[PDB]
Amino acid sequence: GQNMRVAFMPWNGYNFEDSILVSERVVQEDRFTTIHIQELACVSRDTKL
Amino acid sequence: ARVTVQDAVEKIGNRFDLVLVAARRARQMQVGGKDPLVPEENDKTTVIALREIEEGLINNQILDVRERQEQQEQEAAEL
Amino acid sequence: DIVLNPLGVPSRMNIGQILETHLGMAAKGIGDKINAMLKQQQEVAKLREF
Amino acid sequence: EEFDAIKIALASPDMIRSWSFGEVKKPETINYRTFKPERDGLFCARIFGPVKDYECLCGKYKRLKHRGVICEKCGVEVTQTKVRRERMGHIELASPTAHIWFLKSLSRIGLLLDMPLRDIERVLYFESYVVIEGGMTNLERQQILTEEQYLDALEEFGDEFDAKMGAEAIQALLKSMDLEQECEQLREELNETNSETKRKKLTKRIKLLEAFVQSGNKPEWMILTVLPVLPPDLRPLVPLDGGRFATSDLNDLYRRVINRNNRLKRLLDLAAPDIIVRNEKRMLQEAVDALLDNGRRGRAITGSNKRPLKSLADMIKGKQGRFRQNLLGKRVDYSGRSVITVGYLRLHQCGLPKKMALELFKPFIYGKLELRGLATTIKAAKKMVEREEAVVWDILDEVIREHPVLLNRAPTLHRLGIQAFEPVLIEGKAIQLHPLVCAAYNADFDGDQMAVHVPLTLEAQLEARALMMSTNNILSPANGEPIIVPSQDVVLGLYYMTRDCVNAKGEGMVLTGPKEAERLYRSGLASLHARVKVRITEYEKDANGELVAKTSLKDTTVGRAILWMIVPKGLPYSIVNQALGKKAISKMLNTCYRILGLKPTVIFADQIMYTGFAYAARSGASVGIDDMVIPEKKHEIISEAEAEVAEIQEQFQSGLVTAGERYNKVIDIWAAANDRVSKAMMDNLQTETVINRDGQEEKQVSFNSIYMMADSGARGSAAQIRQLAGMRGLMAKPDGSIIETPITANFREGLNVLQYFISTHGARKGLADTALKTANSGYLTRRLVDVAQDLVVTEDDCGTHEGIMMTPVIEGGDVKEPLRDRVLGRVTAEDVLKPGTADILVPRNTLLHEQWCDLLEENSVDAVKVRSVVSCDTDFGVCAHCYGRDLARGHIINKGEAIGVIAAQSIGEPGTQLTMSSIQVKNKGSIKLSNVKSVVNSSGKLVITSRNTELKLIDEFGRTKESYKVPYGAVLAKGDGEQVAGGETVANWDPHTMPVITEVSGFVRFTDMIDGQTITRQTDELTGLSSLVVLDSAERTAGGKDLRPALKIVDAQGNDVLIPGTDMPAQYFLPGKAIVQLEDGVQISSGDTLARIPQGLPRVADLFEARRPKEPAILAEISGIVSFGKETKGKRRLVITPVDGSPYEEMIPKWRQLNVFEGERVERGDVISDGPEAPHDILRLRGVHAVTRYIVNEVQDVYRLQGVKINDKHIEVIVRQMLRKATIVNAGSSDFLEGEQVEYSRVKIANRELEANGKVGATYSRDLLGITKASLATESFISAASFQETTRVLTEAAVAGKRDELRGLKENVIVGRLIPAGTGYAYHQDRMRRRAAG
Amino acid sequence: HARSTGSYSLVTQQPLGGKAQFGGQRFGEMEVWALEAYGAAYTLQEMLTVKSDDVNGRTKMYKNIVDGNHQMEPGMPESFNVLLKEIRSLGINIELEDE
Repeated sequence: GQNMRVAFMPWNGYNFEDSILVSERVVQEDRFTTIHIQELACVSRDTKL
Repeated sequence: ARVTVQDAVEKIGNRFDLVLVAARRARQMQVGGKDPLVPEENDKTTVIALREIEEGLINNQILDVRERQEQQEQEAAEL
Repeated sequence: DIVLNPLGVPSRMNIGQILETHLGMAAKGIGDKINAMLKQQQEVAKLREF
Repeated sequence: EEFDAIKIALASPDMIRSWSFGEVKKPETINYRTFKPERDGLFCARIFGPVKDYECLCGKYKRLKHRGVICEKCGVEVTQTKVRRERMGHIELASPTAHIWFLKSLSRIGLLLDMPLRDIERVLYFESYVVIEGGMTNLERQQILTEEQYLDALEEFGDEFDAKMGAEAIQALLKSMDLEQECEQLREELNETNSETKRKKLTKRIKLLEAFVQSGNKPEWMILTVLPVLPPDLRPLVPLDGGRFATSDLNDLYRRVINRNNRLKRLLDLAAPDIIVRNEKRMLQEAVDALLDNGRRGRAITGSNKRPLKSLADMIKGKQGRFRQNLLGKRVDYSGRSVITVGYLRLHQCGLPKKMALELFKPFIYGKLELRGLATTIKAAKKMVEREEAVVWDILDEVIREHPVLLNRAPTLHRLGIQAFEPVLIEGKAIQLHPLVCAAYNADFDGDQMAVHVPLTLEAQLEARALMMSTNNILSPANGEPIIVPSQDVVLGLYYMTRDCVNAKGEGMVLTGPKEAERLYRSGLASLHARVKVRITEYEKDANGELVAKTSLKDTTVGRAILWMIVPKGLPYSIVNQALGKKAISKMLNTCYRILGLKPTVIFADQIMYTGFAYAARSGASVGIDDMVIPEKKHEIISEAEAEVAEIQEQFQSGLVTAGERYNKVIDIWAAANDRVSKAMMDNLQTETVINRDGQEEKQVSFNSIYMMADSGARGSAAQIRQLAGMRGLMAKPDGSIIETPITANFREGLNVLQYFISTHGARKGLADTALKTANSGYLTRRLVDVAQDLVVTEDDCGTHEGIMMTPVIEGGDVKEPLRDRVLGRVTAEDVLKPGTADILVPRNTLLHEQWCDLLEENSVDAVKVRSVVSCDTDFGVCAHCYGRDLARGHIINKGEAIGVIAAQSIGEPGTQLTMSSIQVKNKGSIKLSNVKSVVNSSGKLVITSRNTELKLIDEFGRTKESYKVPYGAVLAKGDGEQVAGGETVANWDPHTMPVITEVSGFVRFTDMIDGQTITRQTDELTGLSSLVVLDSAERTAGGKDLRPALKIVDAQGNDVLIPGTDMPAQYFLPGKAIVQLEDGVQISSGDTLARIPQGLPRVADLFEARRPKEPAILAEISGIVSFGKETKGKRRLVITPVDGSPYEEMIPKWRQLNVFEGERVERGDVISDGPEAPHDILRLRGVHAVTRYIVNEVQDVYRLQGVKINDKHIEVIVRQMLRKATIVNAGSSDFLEGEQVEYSRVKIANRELEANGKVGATYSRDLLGITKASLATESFISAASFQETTRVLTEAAVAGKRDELRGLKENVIVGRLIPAGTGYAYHQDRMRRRAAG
Repeated sequence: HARSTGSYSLVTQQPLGGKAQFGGQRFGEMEVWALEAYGAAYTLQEMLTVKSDDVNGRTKMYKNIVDGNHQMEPGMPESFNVLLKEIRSLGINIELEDE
């Protein structure tokens, strides 16, 4: 993972019960941006018609 | 009306009789095309028919008086 | 960067995350004194001392 | 479409042909080249219907112009393909085969023939014969002949006897017996001997024999001659994607029925020898049985996968059957789910994503894109919604407005697990929940998910606003306590703001209102917690609901003034002038609800959440490693205990101490060294801010953040800072015993490797407990729903007399439930008055609310009689007065409210939480002994000589506060009728000795005790003062064992000196261990002893199951004196000879110690031996009110030990559903000793004890059943078939011809009707008057 | 995940299960008991018939929403008469005793 600057305090109810408040600078730096690859198969078979 | 229906359940008396009255009144403003007695205030028919009840304008007898007397004018114009 | 609630620490009794936090700040103040002495271009001998 | 009932019976062979549309003659399914259904097969189109809409197989007629034709080239009716789901066929069996359900399910075919089931199966397997009719008097009907014995009676008789094999014999025995002559035989010879264990063997027959006369069945239909065939669209053969097929398991089971049936018709044509024909009929029996119920008669017929084929009974029976997976629960349209996160929302709102709310509300948008002229057709609105144009998001915002939506989190343990919210559209992918409804859902934001459900019609959008809205539900239905308590971050900002500091800022300045206590805080001129003087103004309703004001200066802090601008103008100032922990905000919301109503409570609960969240962020609260403090003296408290562990170690080495005395000395030392460390950390935490102000030094409560999270009750407790600061206790290895050394390290110093491996013994022992006990509690809640299924409040006032008497629970120790907790919300049963008499408070029934509770607080009344639910006189339901207050609302309960489902969900909801000498007077109170028998002892005190006496402590007012139990023969240091203060060990006895103390003052001589016959001579050689010894029955001699030892109290003449005032001789017979202290001739006084005789979650489940305890307490049946009978053959006897009554005895173990002696009278319903008692006996001897008092006191001790508050009415309303069956003893309407519904027995005596007859009615006993037993014995067979044992329920319901009249809530969920409860209760009362008025 | 109308099962004619099937949420046994404890009888009747299993009555509820008439006309669910054909295929005559 990544290691980032953590403060331990309650911020206006946005970390009420196990919620996490993240900053916009973490999103701009693409720290937790992941790449997912997928596979889509199109198979054409014999049909009696 | 919108937030709480606490003031409406004393004008009818039951939590279960409020639903069977307010769904009979809001049916008429949905498909019957009858006019609402209160200001509309850009509300749906379920909130209006609840708002009509808590200002004392709709009861279970008033929905029975006006529906019975509406038939007896249709039971005159045909015959 | 991230604000975490302090009320999840005592009732769950995982004091690793308080000690890992204090050691991560202690390990960042050394990288910030190296990054200061690299942008300022002091010497290769004073970077050997620290 | 419209029906009324559901009738079940047996199917005649003419009826199975009546459902049919053709006979299946071939096992062929379809053709392999062109996948078309072949003729005469399992999928045939001439029988079951066409495969396409309005098309025959060939193609001669089509397209609905030909609707009523039958195409003569093929034979397929030109109709819809929906009739392949509804049309059945049949198979003509070449030999009659028995039904497995009326043969193996315990027996319905050997109960009717009175043949044993192990003997019928020898006939069915073609092993031995049975005589159908023996014309010669040699053989009898139903006589079993082996194949070597049948040949002998074949030669001796010829034609004169009828004997067959197979199910063609058992079809003849059922066809031959006259059902009417056997009811005219069993009713004749039953009066000969009514022995007990043979009686229900007869009553099993008579109710079956009368069922075949009444219900129209015939006993030949047990043997199937014609078998029905399921429609093909319920067992499909569908093609998969890649050229394969996928079939049902029933097609394989129907093919071997047909193949073994066509082959039997080939063996009856070739005249095969009768071993091949017997094996073929024995093979057809196996194939028909495996189709109806697969793994029941032999080994289960597996397919080609080695897993067994799923038969017809497996599609109905079990968790994956139709009754539990497709009828009581369903997959549902207009619904979705997502991950929840925290909200700024109000209490009636939720955050619904826009990509989620577009798919849920999709036909609502098409109805407005067509109406607004923005799309000319419906398939053009499908294009605009999928494009997400600019007008779509402006019509979605008008559809969603005032349209509530249901949010559901599984598991739904109680009814608050699904509530309604009005949506607020957000642009994300997560649902935003309100922080105050997370306690009801038991939801935290660590990855949880919740489901959304859209109410469609107009009556479902008004129930979501008037019944299930989130502001409607702020009280709980289990107990009356609020459920919207602010949890963890709102309480920290409240505890920080309403705190006190000695030296902060702005001390002593005077303020002209709360509005400038915020100007001082925001501009930095004052601190938050700082003592000032504020001019305040509060409002009260001393007037008749009108607000009166008053203005004065208070002595408060700055932060308590900023909070006063939230409290809504009807409350005092003392509600915010304290420290405001978690329990103080939890009752600040409750004070608002009782004085001001519902609307000022929802507003005040949101503004608390806005102010708690705001000032918890203004502070800044953390946890560092300096906040976990250590006592400085931690090393020296352990070294004080490390010295005392090697002091005892050398004594084990020397040998003065044993290991048994060493172990509870090491455990005692470490249990007291742990307490000093846990105390020196709390002396170092709660006051360690030794702060000063204008002087030397003062002391205040500290501002440590781990203490502020505990003192407020925000998170954690005192027992969890203990493992952070002091040592973390002793740890038990999972055998049950405890390791000898403690974990002396904490989580701040860090554990060891051996101290960590020890801690994972008990951290997995508790973690495998939480995973393996939610199954044991989800089965208990399912069982409690069934018992209390159809209990609906269906009246207003049943007009009955008294019920349960209420009383405090002061036993053992202090008060745990006062009178204000057990009685608040009930209805008074009779006219109750005061200790100062003649003050009636009631017109015989009032709702006893909080104001009448304070009226009982004033006077000395501590015993009331309330209307219970077991005593309600309404047939089929209860009334609203016997139930009392609806707890979730706060008034008297309405009609049609399903109170039995509320009861089960309130007992089963905490079930996943709770798997884990001398009598000293403590307080100044009087001494009163009730039901008393005593005697003035040899010193000048009182001693007790009865078992039924208990110590009562009465203060200066008149109520009882403390209650103690005192045995027979104890020693009391004071007397009766006195007023003695606390701190005195007033009663004392030996915990070994059970003495035999005597009331009579007289001399005692040796009589009828001869050595070697009844007694032995044993003296105490140390003292010398001894006597004869009487042992138990298993130790003495066989010389005089049959005679009882009788020590007689004598005088100078030699006569039994009596109790004064009474004439019966009172001299003790002698049971075991009876050793007198003194010898012959010595006198004893009044109260002088002759001799001395020395010495969780399954619990709640087994109470409601009404289990049998392993050592039951033996009790008495009638009053009078008892005696003994037999001696040592199995067990002893208890001869009862009363003063008036008639020779009852009982197999009683004489090695279980007794309470009474041979010469003592015992009363009915009293206790004879020692141990727990069965709940079946408390109802048999004592009334119906003494078994409900036993259960709600015993199942409450498990709940209240964990601090779980459940109202007592929720237990009595499912105890009532166990006391629902009644056995009869007399007759006059129904049979002699059969079980019967007690609601119908009270109706049959309401028809005959009234004027239609003088007296021909029936008197009845009362039975008690467990929850899994009283739910299978109901009038409705559908509520029992959908619960458990679907095979056993439907077989005993089909041979009796039962009908279901659909009264329950469960029975209308199945057929898709309205519920007879809540909103649908007004609908079913029209149907109950439509039935009687034509 | 979300779904208004989609694919339905073969034998029981109830909607499918899972996000890959575009399936609806399961309204199990425990969520029926919570609708009975509230008293909501019209919310429960629509989830058993027109949301799930009544074939001829769920196509009427779709058009009634497009027409602006929030009215449910329910029928007998298709899972109940799949059950009636199975007990009758066991040689047990179960019928409905109509008016």
